[PDB]
Amino acid sequence: GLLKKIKWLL
Ligand SMILES: CCCCCCCCCCCCOP(=O)([O-])OCC[N+](C)(C)C
Ligand SMILES: CCCCCCCCCCCCOP(=O)([O-])OCC[N+](C)(C)C
Ligand SMILES: CCCCCCCCCCCCOP(=O)([O-])OCC[N+](C)(C)C
Ligand SMILES: CCCCCCCCCCCCOP(=O)([O-])OCC[N+](C)(C)C
Ligand SMILES: CCCCCCCCCCCCOP(=O)([O-])OCC[N+](C)(C)C
Ligand SMILES: CCCCCCCCCCCCOP(=O)([O-])OCC[N+](C)(C)C
Ligand SMILES: CCCCCCCCCCCCOP(=O)([O-])OCC[N+](C)(C)C
Ligand SMILES: CCCCCCCCCCCCOP(=O)([O-])OCC[N+](C)(C)C
Ligand SMILES: CCCCCCCCCCCCOP(=O)([O-])OCC[N+](C)(C)C
Ligand SMILES: CCCCCCCCCCCCOP(=O)([O-])OCC[N+](C)(C)C
Ligand SMILES: CCCCCCCCCCCCOP(=O)([O-])OCC[N+](C)(C)C
Ligand SMILES: CCCCCCCCCCCCOP(=O)([O-])OCC[N+](C)(C)C
Repeated sequence: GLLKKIKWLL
């Protein structure tokens, strides 16, 4: 999921 990748960046 895309949000999980954002979460990973942040
Ligand atoms: C107006 C604001 C726009 C902000 C845009 C920010 C960039 C977003 C980049 C998102 C990249 C991640 O995509 P993803 O889930 O791996 O893609 C789906 C890939 N498959 C179909 C193979 C599963
Ligand atoms: C309504 C539009 C808002 C736009 C502004 C951006 C807000 C981003 C907030 C993102 C907060 C992180 O959420 P999360 O803990 O992973 O999600 C919990 C729910 N699920 C488990 C189903 C994913
Ligand atoms: C779905 C797209 C998401 C894009 C990413 C958005 C990230 C937004 C992060 C917002 C975090 C808010 O932190 P807060 O509690 O107010 O602390 C901040 C406190 N100071 C100002 C003193 C440093
Ligand atoms: C901002 C933070 C939100 C946190 C909650 C995330 C919940 C994720 C739910 C995921 C399912 C939502 O699929 P939808 O939009 O109906 O798909 C429509 C797709 N097409 C346009 C290709 C048909
Ligand atoms: C308006 C400008 C928009 C620019 C958007 C450019 C696309 C960005 C896609 C970012 C995808 C990041 O997540 P991921 O590939 O799962 O991370 C894997 C881990 N590393 C990042 C350390 C390699
Ligand atoms: C995924 C990494 C990015 C995280 C982005 C965090 C955005 C914070 C927005 C704070 C301002 C809006 O306050 P609220 O309506 O009570 O916010 C509820 C937000 N959460 C569901 C995440 C608790
Ligand atoms: C796939 C989603 C793409 C959209 C992401 C939206 C979030 C805002 C852009 C963040 C992209 C850069 O993050 P990064 O330099 O790796 O982390 C921040 C730097 N530290 C790790 C040192 C804290
Ligand atoms: C609307 C604007 C949306 C912008 C979304 C941008 C998402 C892509 C961020 C790419 C920023 C460049 O990362 P880099 O130095 O090559 O990776 C450093 C990664 N670590 C910190 C984990 C080591
Ligand atoms: C649609 C246009 C939106 C423009 C605004 C985007 C705001 C993005 C705010 C990005 C806030 C950066 O937080 P950060 O230091 O990486 O936090 C996480 C720190 N740790 C990794 C140590 C937990
Ligand atoms: C970009 C900032 C990432 C901060 C990461 C460090 C966590 C501690 C600071 C929490 C600040 C308030 O966060 P909130 O409104 O309850 O959202 C929570 C959304 N995440 C669960 C995805 C973080
Ligand atoms: C090619 C695409 C380019 C996308 C560019 C995305 C930019 C994302 C910005 C991420 C900012 C993360 O802040 P940081 O490293 O933890 O600094 C925080 C340091 N102070 C507390 C002293 C201010
Ligand atoms: C007119 C309305 C104006 C509202 C303006 C709101 C500005 C909020 C600024 C929020 C800056 C985000 O936090 P930061 O410094 O990147 O820390 C990221 C890491 N922590 C969440 C743990 C602190």
